[PDB]
Amino acid sequence: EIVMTQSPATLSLSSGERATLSCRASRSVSSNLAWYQQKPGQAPRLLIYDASTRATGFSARFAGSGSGTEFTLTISSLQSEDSAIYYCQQYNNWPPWTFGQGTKVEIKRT
Amino acid sequence: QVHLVQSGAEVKEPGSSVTVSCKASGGSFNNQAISWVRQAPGQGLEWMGGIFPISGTPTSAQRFQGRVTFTADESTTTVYMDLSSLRSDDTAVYYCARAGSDYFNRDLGWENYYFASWGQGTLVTVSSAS
Amino acid sequence: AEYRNWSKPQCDITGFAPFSKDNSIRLSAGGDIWVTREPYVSCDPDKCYQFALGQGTTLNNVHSNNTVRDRTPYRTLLMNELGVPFHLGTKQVCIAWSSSSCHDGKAWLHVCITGDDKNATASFIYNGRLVDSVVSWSKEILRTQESECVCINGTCTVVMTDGSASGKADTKILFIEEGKIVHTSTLSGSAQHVEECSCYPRYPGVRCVCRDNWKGSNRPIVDINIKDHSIVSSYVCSGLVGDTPRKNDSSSSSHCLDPNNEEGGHGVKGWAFDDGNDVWMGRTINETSRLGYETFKVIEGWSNPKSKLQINRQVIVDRGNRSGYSGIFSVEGKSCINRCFYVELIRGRKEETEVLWTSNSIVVFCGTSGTYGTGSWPDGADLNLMPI
Amino acid sequence: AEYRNWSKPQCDITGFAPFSKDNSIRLSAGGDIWVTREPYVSCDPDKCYQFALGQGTTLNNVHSNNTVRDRTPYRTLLMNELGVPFHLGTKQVCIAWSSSSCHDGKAWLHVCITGDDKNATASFIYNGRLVDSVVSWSKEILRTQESECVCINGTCTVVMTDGSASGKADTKILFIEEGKIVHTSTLSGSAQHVEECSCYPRYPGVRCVCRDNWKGSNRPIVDINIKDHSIVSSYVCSGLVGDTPRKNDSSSSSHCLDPNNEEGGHGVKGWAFDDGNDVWMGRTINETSRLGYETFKVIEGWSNPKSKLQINRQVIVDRGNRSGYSGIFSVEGKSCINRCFYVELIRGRKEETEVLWTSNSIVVFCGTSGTYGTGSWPDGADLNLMPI
Amino acid sequence: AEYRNWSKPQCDITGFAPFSKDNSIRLSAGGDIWVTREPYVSCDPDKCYQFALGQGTTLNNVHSNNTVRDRTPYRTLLMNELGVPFHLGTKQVCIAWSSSSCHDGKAWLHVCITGDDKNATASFIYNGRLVDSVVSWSKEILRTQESECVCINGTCTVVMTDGSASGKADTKILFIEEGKIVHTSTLSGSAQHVEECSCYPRYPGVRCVCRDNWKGSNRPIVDINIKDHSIVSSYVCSGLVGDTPRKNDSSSSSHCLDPNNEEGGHGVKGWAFDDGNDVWMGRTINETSRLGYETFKVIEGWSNPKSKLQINRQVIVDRGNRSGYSGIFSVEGKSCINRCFYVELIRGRKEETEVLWTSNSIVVFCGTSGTYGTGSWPDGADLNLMPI
Ligand SMILES: *[C@@H]1O[C@H](CO)[C@@H](O[C@@H]2O[C@H](CO)[C@@H](O[C@@H]3O[C@H](CO[C@H]4O[C@H](CO[C@H]5O[C@H](CO)[C@@H](O)[C@H](O)[C@@H]5O)[C@@H](O)[C@H](O[C@H]5O[C@H](CO)[C@@H](O)[C@H](O)[C@@H]5O)[C@@H]4O)[C@@H](O)[C@H](O[C@H]4O[C@H](CO)[C@@H](O)[C@H](O)[C@@H]4O[C@H]4O[C@H](CO)[C@@H](O)[C@H](O)[C@@H]4O)[C@@H]3O)[C@H](O)[C@H]2NC(C)=O)[C@H](O)[C@H]1NC(C)=O
Ligand SMILES: *[C@@H]1O[C@H](CO)[C@@H](O[C@@H]2O[C@H](CO)[C@@H](O[C@@H]3O[C@H](CO[C@H]4O[C@H](CO[C@H]5O[C@H](CO)[C@@H](O)[C@H](O)[C@@H]5O)[C@@H](O)[C@H](O[C@H]5O[C@H](CO)[C@@H](O)[C@H](O)[C@@H]5O)[C@@H]4O)[C@@H](O)[C@H](O[C@H]4O[C@H](CO)[C@@H](O)[C@H](O)[C@@H]4O[C@H]4O[C@H](CO)[C@@H](O)[C@H](O)[C@@H]4O)[C@@H]3O)[C@H](O)[C@H]2NC(C)=O)[C@H](O)[C@H]1NC(C)=O
Ligand SMILES: *[C@@H]1O[C@H](CO)[C@@H](O[C@@H]2O[C@H](CO)[C@@H](O[C@@H]3O[C@H](CO[C@H]4O[C@H](CO[C@H]5O[C@H](CO)[C@@H](O)[C@H](O)[C@@H]5O)[C@@H](O)[C@H](O[C@H]5O[C@H](CO)[C@@H](O)[C@H](O)[C@@H]5O)[C@@H]4O)[C@@H](O)[C@H](O[C@H]4O[C@H](CO)[C@@H](O)[C@H](O)[C@@H]4O[C@H]4O[C@H](CO)[C@@H](O)[C@H](O)[C@@H]4O)[C@@H]3O)[C@H](O)[C@H]2NC(C)=O)[C@H](O)[C@H]1NC(C)=O
Ligand SMILES: *[C@@H]1O[C@H](CO[C@@H]2O[C@@H](C)[C@@H](O)[C@@H](O)[C@@H]2O)[C@@H](O[C@@H]2O[C@H](CO)[C@@H](O[C@@H]3O[C@H](CO)[C@@H](O)[C@H](O)[C@@H]3O)[C@H](O)[C@H]2NC(C)=O)[C@H](O)[C@H]1NC(C)=O
Ligand SMILES: *[C@@H]1O[C@H](CO[C@@H]2O[C@@H](C)[C@@H](O)[C@@H](O)[C@@H]2O)[C@@H](O[C@@H]2O[C@H](CO)[C@@H](O[C@@H]3O[C@H](CO)[C@@H](O)[C@H](O)[C@@H]3O)[C@H](O)[C@H]2NC(C)=O)[C@H](O)[C@H]1NC(C)=O
Ligand SMILES: *[C@@H]1O[C@H](CO)[C@@H](O[C@@H]2O[C@H](CO)[C@@H](O[C@@H]3O[C@H](CO)[C@@H](O)[C@H](O)[C@@H]3O)[C@H](O)[C@H]2NC(C)=O)[C@H](O)[C@H]1NC(C)=O
Ligand SMILES: *[C@@H]1O[C@H](CO)[C@@H](O[C@@H]2O[C@H](CO)[C@@H](O[C@@H]3O[C@H](CO)[C@@H](O)[C@H](O)[C@@H]3O)[C@H](O)[C@H]2NC(C)=O)[C@H](O)[C@H]1NC(C)=O
Ligand SMILES: *[C@@H]1O[C@H](CO)[C@@H](O[C@@H]2O[C@H](CO)[C@@H](O[C@@H]3O[C@H](CO)[C@@H](O)[C@H](O)[C@@H]3O)[C@H](O)[C@H]2NC(C)=O)[C@H](O)[C@H]1NC(C)=O
Ligand SMILES: *[C@@H]1O[C@H](CO)[C@@H](O[C@@H]2O[C@H](CO)[C@@H](O)[C@H](O)[C@H]2NC(C)=O)[C@H](O)[C@H]1NC(C)=O
Ligand SMILES: *[C@@H]1O[C@H](CO)[C@@H](O[C@@H]2O[C@H](CO)[C@@H](O)[C@H](O)[C@H]2NC(C)=O)[C@H](O)[C@H]1NC(C)=O
Ligand SMILES: *[C@@H]1O[C@H](CO)[C@@H](O[C@@H]2O[C@H](CO)[C@@H](O)[C@H](O)[C@H]2NC(C)=O)[C@H](O)[C@H]1NC(C)=O
Ligand SMILES: *[C@@H]1O[C@H](CO)[C@@H](O[C@@H]2O[C@H](CO)[C@@H](O)[C@H](O)[C@H]2NC(C)=O)[C@H](O)[C@H]1NC(C)=O
Ligand SMILES: *[C@@H]1O[C@H](CO)[C@@H](O[C@@H]2O[C@H](CO)[C@@H](O)[C@H](O)[C@H]2NC(C)=O)[C@H](O)[C@H]1NC(C)=O
Ligand SMILES: [Ca+2]
Ligand SMILES: [Ca+2]
Ligand SMILES: [Ca+2]
Repeated sequence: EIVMTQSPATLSLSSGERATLSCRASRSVSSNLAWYQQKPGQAPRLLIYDASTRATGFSARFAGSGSGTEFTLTISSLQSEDSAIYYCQQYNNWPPWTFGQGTKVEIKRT
Repeated sequence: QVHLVQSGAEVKEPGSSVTVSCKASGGSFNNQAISWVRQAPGQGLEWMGGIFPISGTPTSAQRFQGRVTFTADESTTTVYMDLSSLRSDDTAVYYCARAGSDYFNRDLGWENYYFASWGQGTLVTVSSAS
Repeated sequence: AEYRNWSKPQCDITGFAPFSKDNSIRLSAGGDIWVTREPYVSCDPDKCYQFALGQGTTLNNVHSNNTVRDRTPYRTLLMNELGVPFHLGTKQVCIAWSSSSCHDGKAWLHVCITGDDKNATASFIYNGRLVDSVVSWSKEILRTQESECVCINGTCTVVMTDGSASGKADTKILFIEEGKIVHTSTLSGSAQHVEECSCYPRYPGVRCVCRDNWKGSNRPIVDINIKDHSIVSSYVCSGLVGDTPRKNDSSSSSHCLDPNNEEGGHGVKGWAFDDGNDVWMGRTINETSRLGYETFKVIEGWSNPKSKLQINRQVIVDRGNRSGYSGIFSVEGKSCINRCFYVELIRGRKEETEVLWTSNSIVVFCGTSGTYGTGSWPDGADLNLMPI
Repeated sequence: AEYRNWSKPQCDITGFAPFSKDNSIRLSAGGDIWVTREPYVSCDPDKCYQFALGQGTTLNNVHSNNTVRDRTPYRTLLMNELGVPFHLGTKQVCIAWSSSSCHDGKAWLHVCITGDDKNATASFIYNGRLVDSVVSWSKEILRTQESECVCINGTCTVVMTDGSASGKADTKILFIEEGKIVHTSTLSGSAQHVEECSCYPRYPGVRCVCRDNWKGSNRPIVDINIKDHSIVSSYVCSGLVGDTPRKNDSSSSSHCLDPNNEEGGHGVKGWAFDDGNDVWMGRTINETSRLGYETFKVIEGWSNPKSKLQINRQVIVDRGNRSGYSGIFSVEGKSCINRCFYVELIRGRKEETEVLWTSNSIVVFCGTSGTYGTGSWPDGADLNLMPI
Repeated sequence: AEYRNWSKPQCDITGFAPFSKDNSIRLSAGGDIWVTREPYVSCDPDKCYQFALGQGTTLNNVHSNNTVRDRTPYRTLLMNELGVPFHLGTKQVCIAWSSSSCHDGKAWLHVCITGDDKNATASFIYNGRLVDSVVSWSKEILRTQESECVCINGTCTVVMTDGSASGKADTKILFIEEGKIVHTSTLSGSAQHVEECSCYPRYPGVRCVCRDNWKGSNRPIVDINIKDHSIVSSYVCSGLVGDTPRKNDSSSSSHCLDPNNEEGGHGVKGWAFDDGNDVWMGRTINETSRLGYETFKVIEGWSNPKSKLQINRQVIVDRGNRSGYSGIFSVEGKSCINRCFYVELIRGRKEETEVLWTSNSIVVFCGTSGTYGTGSWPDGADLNLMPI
């Protein structure tokens, strides 16, 4: 029912710089939005919930933003371990709990 | 610690059924819903359904509503998921996960249905090969 | 006295005129008033009563916090004459987190549901005493109409559901005589989901319009036969659909037999009734939230699935003010049966975070063959000033 | 039971004796009492009831602020047995910012007005249910008696006005049977403005004394025929005039057919009744403000426009204490019809700025053929001490 | 009207379904509710009433302190329709620190006890007026049933005791007609101590199950003959015993004629009834404190003293929540007599030192021939937050 559109599809930047990811919902989800990180060969991990607050596993370098129909995630001073796929997910009152198609991050080293 | 532990990998022939299970290491099955999410090779995440361990209300995604069933036991502190009428396309990693949600309103529906913790993931593959 | 039969014709309705209002939340800021939700209205042969499911607490009380949950051990069915607010002298008629009531022409029947989510009990109370009981058949939140039942020649009928809200569920129609269950029929026809029905006498049978939480934004219809216990079902044909959420009137569609599959998931309790080929109905003014309330007639909307020709619109609550559940009730006149309706005016949590509680007021309207003007009758309480 | 006919002769009145008092503002300083204005009294065959238009709030409440406006969506008609103050258990009988009520000998009729200023609705509620409705004909504040209606042989009558307060207005007399409107007559005769009439049975007809906001300080009279629906009108002849403001008794004058054109603009609801050629009447003691209240008989004051010969004066409220609206009601005795009256005792804003609210008490008196003494029965509340 | 005779057969009970709950302590945190203990339920031919012994004070009041004592000059018998909480408008029917009530089919009888510990008086009040009185025969705390009396063909019966709680006492059965004492019988048979009996009609006689504070943890039985005033007594045979304290079910025993001498001292008011050779009964879930409440059937438990075969268990209050006194009442149906019971939910001092007061809520259940599920219905008040 509610469709989640995530962009860009792939992102690549060098270490020591800021990175930004975006997500859009086909209807307003009233801040019922979460973000996940999946490292290669492992189960996904919760990064942010209610579009605004970060889980115990992550530090001040990760920030959430937006409300209603458009949302944003920002990573500060990118590092080697950030090379992973990220997905947005809505949870507005009724099933199904649709995920975004995801964004892949790879690091533009020398 | 609380963390979830899943059953081992499986090969099944087409038209067969498969059982996957998930157990809490801490014995702490509070009423927070246990949900099943799958990941096909090189593809995005897909929610399939779930159940509240104590109050026992099950739920299923529309695409799987005829094919999947869920059940739970506080004694074994384990949730069991059965997937029927298997096909090659069902080859995927199946993860159990624990939701932030623990009550359902008849009128207003659910709240905080995001996945806080995940199991190891179980690879299930559907094939005729030995 | 004799049992009711409703064998008079329906009155020539031209629209709806104001009948009553409670002012419960405004009085609560300086008075001892009960916390409630899911109200309804029903009438004996002499006068009308207001019913509500209490939360076992008054509003200015420490027990008023977290009153948002629909099922707890403390909920009871409150009963008062229409217009008397729920003060500390109110009668509690049974233990219940879901219910239905009606008067057969000799005495009141109450259907009361309580217990564990996966093992609930339904109690049948008639003429003041418990006469029968039945247990959850699908072990998944047994529930009923949250509105009046209907009785003809002493036989009352009630719709009950067990099972999932987002998949196939088990719906049964129970036939009751002086509180004793005499028959049971399983749901039949093309309705795929049936919740919170609103029912009205349509002699010789009974007709109900319901909520579809699974796939329809169009409303299901159920017709019940009292002489042979047979059941049939379908959907409201009208191109202008009654559920919330729904698509806008510029793009919405409907089907006489199947769920329209447009914004189908979730819903709200409502009503509609037939007037030859036309349909009278009410709905929230907003398409994606329970804001405002409007009523209108749709030309051929009971038989033509492509019709969008509306007339006789009235605003009851304007688009800036909260609404909630709504339901029909019938009143017998000197020569015809009139149709009337009520609207729940919900205030507080989870939308209004200025307070810790959740509660409601009500407003009531009746069908008129005369003339009428315009207005808006919201709740009117100032949550910024009154107790948290 | 049978319909009322009032066919007994009028009792031999020598003055008025005390009958009841409510003490509402004194009780409000430590209790949950409703905020009200525009009260009135009416009686069924067995006992008397007090009515008032509530402001949808209790007095010690945040919603009691700014209760001065006469029209809001929250106003409802309150009803109690005479002597029981308006506590939280009081019944609300309809939504209304203007009203009238009467009992036909079988059941109550209530006439209730609400909606937008320029498109208001009037609802007719009889034996507990809505029976009829009608819409504003001049689109400028439809209004009625704020006092009891009168019924003979099942046919009730009510006076209704639409249009300007300071110019020509549209007045109609509606004839009602078991809540159904059966006939309508337009105002006729020499009365030029008609507001807030006070009416009494005068078998075989009905007689009403009213307020003229436009040009008269003398009161208009309207006579109503129940058998042929005919209407006639005139003014109270007495040289001692009943409206407020007015000229002093040393310089006031009147005319039997026309407004006297003395301090004509504005007015207050009042009463007067015939006693052969004499007239009994009540008025504020002060000529230019609603202070004190007195009653007296004027010799030949019903037929001689030059008479100023008064007798049998009584003070009801002394000149230092506030008064307000007042109106007549009739009570059937063992062999004659008695006349009784009530007085609204207004307190608070805009005159008394010690508080944020506006509200009233009441006092009630009945005609006696016996003897009586003296006293004063004001409101009695201390606004300097009680809640703001 | 005619006097009650209870000559219908007993209904086929399969267990108990929920009927009512009061929520008194939760409402008390924001409302004016009476302080009470020792409640009971009884019904006239049309509806049921709740009774309790008040402590002459509301809960949020300085007089609520030290409300633990059972005898004071201020205690009165409160009476309301079942479901209406004890608010300030409640009727006090007599002065009493112990009581019993019943309806004979024409009017209420109340038995009220008050006065000095060593010289108390019992007053018999029938149809609203005092008809008879009697004085303490053993000069050591005259006392009665704290539950309903039973009447057949106009003759009511009541059990009364005077003397020691930890030794031999004087127990008498009084026969009453329209409030007049007509006969008295002294206790006979093998029962050695008889306190707080719970009685039920068993046409042509009456049967009572009681508390033994001296030596039994098994309950005494008393059979009363209405036609010849003869008395006989014994004990409940069941190996599963009903008193508190008691030994665990793994080690408890009983005798059909004598006190079992197991944890005999002290006790609690309870009930049991015969169903052929089987017995239905209720008890605290805990063996040494008034925590939780359960009911069950014991196979042959009315005639076989070695039986421990239970079936049809229900939890009413779970083991973590307080209980108290409990007692049976009978309701007449269309073709059979049903059995129903109530449970006192005690809160506050001496166990719960968060508050200065002691008071109770109630819950009520009725026998069903249908089906039922599961749940728990505790008091639910938060003593950590509400007034001390
Ligand atoms: C004081 O109180 C009274 C009582 O409350 C108020 O009166 C009531 O006012 C409402 C206003 O909303 C009316 O409801 C509305 O009715 C119309 C349908 O009726 C009109 O159109 C009819 C069809 O007209 C076409 O066809 C004819 C030939 O048959 C042609 O001649 C025309 O040119 C047109 O092509 C027509 O038959 C009607 O005539 C009748 O009524 C009038 C009086 O109104 C009489 O003079 C006639 O003699 C005759 O009896 C009439 O002209 C609906 O269109 C309305 O719904 C639309 O508007 C809503 C907002 O107003 C909106 O929210 C809806 O979504 C909907 O709008 C959508 O649909 C429209 C088409 O339907 C689109 O054009 C639009 O873009 C959008 O897509 C509504 O149902 C009540 O009927 C009326 N009640 C009574 C009993 O009179 C009065 O307003 C108050 N006054 C004040 C100042 O407060
Ligand atoms: C205890 O309780 C009782 C009961 O409540 C109290 O008694 C009541 O007292 C009031 C006092 O105001 C009376 O009302 C007043 O009545 C007079 C008119 O009556 C007097 O004059 C009559 C006419 O006199 C002329 O004509 C006769 C011949 O017919 C000649 O003989 C005369 O000479 C005159 O020319 C006369 O008929 C009356 O007599 C009767 O009544 C008395 C008792 O009062 C008996 O003794 C007699 O036997 C006989 O039965 C009587 O003398 C009105 O004039 C009063 O109004 C004026 O006064 C008001 C204040 O008092 C004032 O505010 C008004 O504005 C008005 O004043 C104006 O008008 C005057 C002329 O009308 C002007 O002179 C004046 O300047 C001004 O312009 C008032 O209506 C009650 O009738 C009386 N009730 C009863 C039933 O008896 C008693 O007072 C209480 N006791 C105590 C201690 O408090
Ligand atoms: C939803 O709601 C419903 C309705 O409320 C719930 O159902 C109800 O569940 C309670 C559970 O407590 C039942 O009460 C219990 O009944 C049993 C006795 O009955 C059982 O045993 C019978 C005898 O069995 C022996 O003999 C047969 C041969 O005849 C052999 O085959 C056996 O192996 C045994 O040797 C047997 O006849 C009964 O069968 C009948 O009932 C069942 C349904 O229960 C049907 O399927 C059958 O068709 C048939 O009709 C039955 O199997 C008691 O033993 C229970 O008391 C013990 O347990 C308590 C806790 O549960 C405990 O606290 C007590 O102290 C007591 O325990 C002690 O005694 C035991 C032996 O009695 C010892 O083993 C133990 O160690 C200890 O010392 C209790 O009375 C209700 O009857 C049932 N009500 C109805 C109307 O069905 C349902 O549970 C709810 N569901 C959920 C999920 O909440
Ligand atoms: C008010 O009504 C009375 C009649 O009484 C009313 O109706 C009753 C059924 C009851 O409900 C009463 O409680 C109620 O007050 C009218 O009086 C009647 O008027 C008519 C016409 O003038 C008289 O008709 C005559 O009746 C005789 C037989 O009695 C015939 O032979 C004649 O040919 C003719 O029809 C009738 O006698 C008379 N009744 C009485 C008791 O006087 C009254 O006129 C009416 N008044 C108003 C102002 O509406
Ligand atoms: C209770 O009383 C009934 C009678 O009914 C009672 O009194 C009525 C006036 C009403 O107040 C009733 O509401 C109330 O219950 C007794 O029933 C009677 O039992 C006797 C003995 O079995 C029967 O005796 C026979 O009666 C016929 C005449 O009817 C004689 O010819 C015979 O010689 C013989 O005496 C009697 O028929 C019967 N009455 C009825 C109406 O059935 C009942 O015994 C008594 N029970 C108890 C426990 O006190
Ligand atoms: C449905 O129930 C109503 C009652 O609520 C039934 O109405 C009653 O019908 C009978 C037969 O027509 C009426 O009895 C007759 O009345 C006349 C006039 O008073 C009398 O002279 C005759 O001797 C006879 O008693 C009765 O008055 C009427 N009641 C009312 C209030 O109208 C009705 O028959 C039932 N409908 C169906 C379809 O069964
Ligand atoms: C206005 O209503 C009153 C009732 O409130 C009417 O008075 C009643 O009139 C009837 C018919 O004449 C009287 O009935 C008769 O009474 C006598 C004496 O008891 C009796 O012998 C006759 O057989 C018959 O029943 C009735 O008693 C009378 N009621 C009273 C209290 O006097 C009155 O007629 C109506 N007025 C008009 C103008 O119609
Ligand atoms: C106990 O009290 C009840 C009343 O509460 C008594 O029942 C009544 O008994 C009488 C005499 O048997 C019945 O009257 C008869 O009824 C039949 C059938 O309707 C009728 O054909 C006869 O002409 C006669 O009227 C009465 O109906 C009955 N009441 C009810 C409600 O059934 C009963 O007799 C008492 N029991 C004992 C043991 O005395
Ligand atoms: C009624 O619903 C349709 C479908 O959502 C609306 O059409 C869309 O309108 C928005 C702008 O409001 C555009 O961005 C989309 O491109 C439109 N969708 C399509 C498929 O064209 C329509 O605007 C709504 N009508 C009203 C009056 O609100
Ligand atoms: C329908 O109602 C919704 C929800 O009440 C309105 O959406 C809100 O609009 C305001 C601004 O006006 C925003 O601040 C909120 O964030 C919105 N809420 C949500 C949940 O999206 C909407 O404006 C109404 N639309 C119509 C056409 O009536
Ligand atoms: C009654 O009214 C008249 C008219 O207003 C008053 O007469 C005036 O009195 C004042 C003194 O108080 C004079 O200055 C005016 O000249 C008077 N006017 C006229 C036209 O002469 C009179 O005082 C009032 N009398 C009473 C008793 O109230
Ligand atoms: C039932 O009662 C018996 C008798 O008191 C209990 O047996 C005793 O248990 C305690 C421990 O709780 C031991 O220390 C004693 O030595 C036991 N005494 C005897 C005589 O054996 C028994 O444990 C109780 N069982 C249950 C289930 O409550
Ligand atoms: C029976 O009830 C008693 C008394 O209420 C329980 O005793 C309490 O036990 C806990 C530990 O489990 C202690 O911390 C409390 O101090 C005890 N309370 C009192 C007042 O002594 C007992 O646990 C219950 N036992 C069973 C088997 O039901
Ligand atoms: Ca829907
Ligand atoms: Ca004027
Ligand atoms: Ca004992």
